[PDB]
Amino acid sequence: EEGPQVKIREASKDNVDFILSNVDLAMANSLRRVMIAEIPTLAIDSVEVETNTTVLADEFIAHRLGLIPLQSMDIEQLEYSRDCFCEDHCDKCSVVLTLQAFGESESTTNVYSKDLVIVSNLMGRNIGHPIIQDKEGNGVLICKLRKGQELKLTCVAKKGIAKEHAKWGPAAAIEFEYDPWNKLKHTDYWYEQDSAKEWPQSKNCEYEDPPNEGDPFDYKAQADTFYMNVESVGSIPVDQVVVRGIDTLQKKVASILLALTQM
Amino acid sequence: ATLKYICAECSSKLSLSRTDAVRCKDCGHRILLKARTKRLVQFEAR
Amino acid sequence: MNAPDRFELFLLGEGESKLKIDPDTKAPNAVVITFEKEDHTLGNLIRAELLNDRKVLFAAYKVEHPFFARFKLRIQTTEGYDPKDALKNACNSIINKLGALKTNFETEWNLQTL
Amino acid sequence: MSITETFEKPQRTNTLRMKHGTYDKLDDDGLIAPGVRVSGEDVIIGKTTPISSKRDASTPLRSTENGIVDQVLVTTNQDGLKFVKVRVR
Amino acid sequence: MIVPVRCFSCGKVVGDKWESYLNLLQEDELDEGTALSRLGLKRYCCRRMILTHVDLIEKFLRYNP
Ligand SMILES: [Zn+2]
Ligand SMILES: [Zn+2]
Ligand SMILES: [Zn+2]
Repeated sequence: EEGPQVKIREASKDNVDFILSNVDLAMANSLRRVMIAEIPTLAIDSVEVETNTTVLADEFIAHRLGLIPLQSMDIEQLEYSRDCFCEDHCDKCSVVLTLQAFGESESTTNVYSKDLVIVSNLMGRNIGHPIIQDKEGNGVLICKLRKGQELKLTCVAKKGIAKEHAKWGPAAAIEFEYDPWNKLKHTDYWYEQDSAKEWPQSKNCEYEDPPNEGDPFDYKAQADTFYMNVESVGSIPVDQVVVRGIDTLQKKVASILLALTQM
Repeated sequence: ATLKYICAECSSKLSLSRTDAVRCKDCGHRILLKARTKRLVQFEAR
Repeated sequence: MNAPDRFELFLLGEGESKLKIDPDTKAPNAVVITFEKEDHTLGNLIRAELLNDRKVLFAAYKVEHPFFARFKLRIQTTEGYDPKDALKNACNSIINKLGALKTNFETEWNLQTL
Repeated sequence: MSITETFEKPQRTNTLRMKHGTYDKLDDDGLIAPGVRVSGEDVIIGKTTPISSKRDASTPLRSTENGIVDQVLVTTNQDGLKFVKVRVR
Repeated sequence: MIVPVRCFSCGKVVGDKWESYLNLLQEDELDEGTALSRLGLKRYCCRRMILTHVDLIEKFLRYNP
């Protein structure tokens, strides 16, 4: 469809190995950054503690709670508490969850994210459900209880972005490469005896043609063909991380044309 | 049912006033811990 | 204590606008725009596109200090061509560019098994 | 002789000797309780001394510190002295 | 104290792989490297997270109060 062109290699619920082509390096990057820092997500951002006789400190536990990825599929149908017209938090802008655990058995009792319970009204939007990907539906190991110890908390999920705190980040890592065959000569290989023999040839050298011995340096070639791979953390479907990445970037520029306008 | 103090060891919820020195029931642990607050604390999840 | 709130990176405080347009004096047909609450993500972008325009004589950006979220964009264009327009142009040109990318992707997504 | 010190909330009388930190956080036993968030120059231990009515003896939190009370311990020495150890986290 | 929830460097969820890792070692008699790769921890930033953790909580739980 004339313009930037995707060409997927691998795909699963977690990764999306692909090849962007026919685009400016600047755009590949801005998109690369946006995915890492500005895609909205839901995450625990307030913990009220009724009882903690655990071996850990409240803020210690609270910190982990926020790191627990939550369902953020329909995150757009949720508003930022700062915009919402209520007083603090409400179903229109927040998801409330609870954690009650007691060391009943004499064996060490584990507390997982599965043990979290939504208490607010999700009004039909897939949101706030603690993500689970392990082979036993346990989720993240929040704490451990000895017999007799207790943990009664009250969380409050809210919409956020990585720029504010890395807990709200939907991305895990983002592979990024170009010109696997150092033809644009963007880098100068450090070596002891042989540049070529000492530096491992990358995956993507296969998807390209090695330059020819006698060709004079191509001084007009630019940087197109970027080999990326996005890893989602679960709060959102991989395909989405990318898509919404392009979306937010799009809305950003839009917020600017609208600035010149009402300017 | 309330409890102003706890005991360093038997965990038994003690609670007495002045002239009561500092001992628990059977656990003469002259220690005693001050018991948490009911005024629930909020925490930034950051 | 001295650390500013993190939301101040993307939220315009009070009295601030997303853009402050000022006329450059050193040269003709030159403008300096100040983007508040934005970083390299938009900066290098609008810069790169602005450079694909031939009637554009100058385009560069810079965030003077990492502590604050704002960058400056200076554009110089051919007589008759308003810099403010080149920006609008670069923007739209970008927005379109992405829309296409968005599609192509959602398209290739479906053709995948898993 | 007939002159001690007491761990309790003070409320100015004849001497008024006290300090800028607020005592609102203390309990009537003169000690804050675990869970209470403290900061500024707040008072952690309320104490008083009648030197020949109330002269404020008390421990305010370190000026450049501020956390949450983690544990208050009340004990006795070998001379039967009332002891107090406030740990802030 | 306990398994950090995520990899400090990239964000990968890791707090849900501690017990599995422990089993991969005991009941399956595998080695840490092979064990870690099977849990999907491919980049060293994520590998070090698990391979270097020290579960001191299992010692804290041993105190009575
Ligand atoms: Zn609300
Ligand atoms: Zn006792
Ligand atoms: Zn990592």
